Amino acid sequence: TTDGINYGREQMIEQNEPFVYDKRVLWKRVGRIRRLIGFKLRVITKSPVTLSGCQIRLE
Amino acid sequence: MQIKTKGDLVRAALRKLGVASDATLTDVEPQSMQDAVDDLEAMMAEWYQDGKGIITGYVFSDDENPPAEGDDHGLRSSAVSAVFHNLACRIAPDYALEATAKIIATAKYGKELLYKQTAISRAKRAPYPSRMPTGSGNSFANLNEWHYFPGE
Amino acid sequence: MQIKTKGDLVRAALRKLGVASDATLTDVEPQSMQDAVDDLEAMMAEWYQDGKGIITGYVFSDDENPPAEGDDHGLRSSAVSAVFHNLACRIAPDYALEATAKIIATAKYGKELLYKQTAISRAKRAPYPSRMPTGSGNSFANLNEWHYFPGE
Amino acid sequence: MQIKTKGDLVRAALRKLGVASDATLTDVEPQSMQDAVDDLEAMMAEWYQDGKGIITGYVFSDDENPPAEGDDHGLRSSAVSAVFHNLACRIAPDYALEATAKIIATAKYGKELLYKQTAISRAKRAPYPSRMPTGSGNSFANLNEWHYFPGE
Amino acid sequence: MQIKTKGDLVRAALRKLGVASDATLTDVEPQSMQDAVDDLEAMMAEWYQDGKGIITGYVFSDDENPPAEGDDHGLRSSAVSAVFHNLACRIAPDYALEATAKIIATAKYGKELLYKQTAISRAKRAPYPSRMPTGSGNSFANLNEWHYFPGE
Amino acid sequence: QRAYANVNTSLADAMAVNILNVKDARTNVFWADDAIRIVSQPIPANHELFAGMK
Amino acid sequence: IVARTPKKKPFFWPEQIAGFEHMYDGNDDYPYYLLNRTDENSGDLPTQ
Repeated sequence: TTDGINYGREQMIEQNEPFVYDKRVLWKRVGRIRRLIGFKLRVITKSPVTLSGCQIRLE
Repeated sequence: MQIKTKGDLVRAALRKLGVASDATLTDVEPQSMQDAVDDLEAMMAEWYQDGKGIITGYVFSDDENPPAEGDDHGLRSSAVSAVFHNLACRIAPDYALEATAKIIATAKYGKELLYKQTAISRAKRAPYPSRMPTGSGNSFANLNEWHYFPGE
Repeated sequence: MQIKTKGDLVRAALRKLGVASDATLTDVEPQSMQDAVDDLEAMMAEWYQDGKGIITGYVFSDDENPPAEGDDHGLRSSAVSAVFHNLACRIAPDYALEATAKIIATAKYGKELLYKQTAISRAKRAPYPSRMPTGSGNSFANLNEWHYFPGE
Repeated sequence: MQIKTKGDLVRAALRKLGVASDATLTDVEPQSMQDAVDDLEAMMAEWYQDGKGIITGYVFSDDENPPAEGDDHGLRSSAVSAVFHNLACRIAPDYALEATAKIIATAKYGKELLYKQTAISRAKRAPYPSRMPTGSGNSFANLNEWHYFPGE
Repeated sequence: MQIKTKGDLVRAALRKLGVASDATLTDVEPQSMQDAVDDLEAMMAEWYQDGKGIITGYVFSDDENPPAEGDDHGLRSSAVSAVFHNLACRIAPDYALEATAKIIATAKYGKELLYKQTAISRAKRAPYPSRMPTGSGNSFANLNEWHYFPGE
Repeated sequence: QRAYANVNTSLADAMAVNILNVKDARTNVFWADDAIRIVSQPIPANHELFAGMK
Repeated sequence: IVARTPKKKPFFWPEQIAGFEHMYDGNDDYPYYLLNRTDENSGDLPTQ
């Protein structure tokens, strides 16, 4: 989102895999922040989701 | 070529700059994209100096056919890279940016390569002067002593 | 070209600087536009030194017309980029800003290109000195006793 | 030209410095404006070295006509940018400031461009020395009366 | 060679850059692959200036075929390294990266090796001028009246 | 320039243009002998045309 | 070689002599030649 209310385009990044214990969930290219930005990070599974250490590169 | 209109040239410039692409979760507004198209048109008009500059085949958009974006740029296959690298360099200051060293080098090299063939064609020798004879070796037979025919 | 008015040139200059446009949410302020139009008029009146300077086709505003903004600038297609890059450089100090190196380089290139054709046209050779014989090869001169070239 | 008075030049210089303009929420005292006008008058009188320096059409304000601001400066349309850029450079130290590199460069360019035409006009050649014969070619020009150049 | 396709070239370039490899657990993003292939096609068309540039045997994909990726590039076995090192250099700024000194050096070396054989082939000597005689030692020609070289 | 005048007035707005050949007629022709001239020259051979021709 | 070869003339940038172009055409109406010194972007013209 760029305004805190309205969210934009959604990209599907593969977040888990059966019996793969080393995955590196990552999205290479994100946009250019005009004034503001926030992220959504939505998940739909039947299995446990463990997420930590969200990091970005600003340059 | 996958790049075929001024819109695609602008999108490639933005992709190289890292501002926007088909992968980014955020994109630039259509007004910004239109301004970039205007920047490209101005740059190409400044280059092609009413016929006495760099000849590229660029086709200038008209005001009657409304969207300048979407018009085929008309460039050859070999000019696309140079044109959109130079466009990225030109429009980077709009986004408080600075086109990186590789982009600058590619733009310079591409502009050189664009003008190479035109420079080769424009390197021509003027005809002989007005007070130069054509010599006895030509002047015998047909008695021509001052013409220097421009046939070839 | 979509840039056809003094306000359009000012908008392009402000967008280059990073003061207006949609790459940032900032919008053009009327008090910051009138000042830039004043600066553009002064800059082009200085460049066009009463016709003895750079010729670009710019049309100078008259005191009768209320807004100088809104008029066509009258430039050709190949002058717009030079004019508004130099305008961005000129008006940068108002906002305590500083035109980026790319903008300065493009402004220099554009000004040189603007004067190139005028320089070619003004590169002219003087007539023969008044104290110079026409020679005996010039048959017509030997006929009507035009032994010496006029001069000046 | 929308800058028609000495106070208008002073206000343009202040806007270039960023101290005060039509858009700022704080302005400068009328005493400050009068001081800047006096500085402009001194700078113009120093330039125009009593007729042996830069000629710019400046009209000096007499004391009987009380306000100097409000008088038409008399500068041509092409001198305004140079004059107000140099004035900004001159009055920058009053506000514990220092004009930017762009302002200084435009000041230098404008001053040189101001003198250019006077330089061309004053690049004259001295007459022939009085110890020089006219030659026997100019016999029938002077009716064989004087054979030496006048001089002085 | 195990690098038979444009996608193989692109994957090698991304691995050189360290963006999507197996040494780092990253998969090639499908949005990155198309952008890199477009950059490869642009750079190849730029190099091969309609036959008057670097000849490499690369095959340009037409608009007819659906996948621009999957097609053999057609390079020789000794051009693969040069092509994909240059491609990594070109597409590094897409991700706000910078190819390291070894990659840049290998790109320079590879491009020079690409052009070496063509440079040798094009190092051709022009024939004798049309005004040069054959000499009387060329007995057959000077008997059959071929006293001068043709030229061109 | 007026010294070169050969007519009295000038063409003024709707001035009728009378045609003097109102029917077909073979033409007799008179002149001063110094009016028609024939300027002739042999074509310079050994050039684009007349190449190889002797 | 004598006929078709450019003669010995100076090399100028257009900005160097912009405004003084009639001084270099070949007349003798002047005592010296003038060059443009400053630039509005670089501040000063490069010396070569």
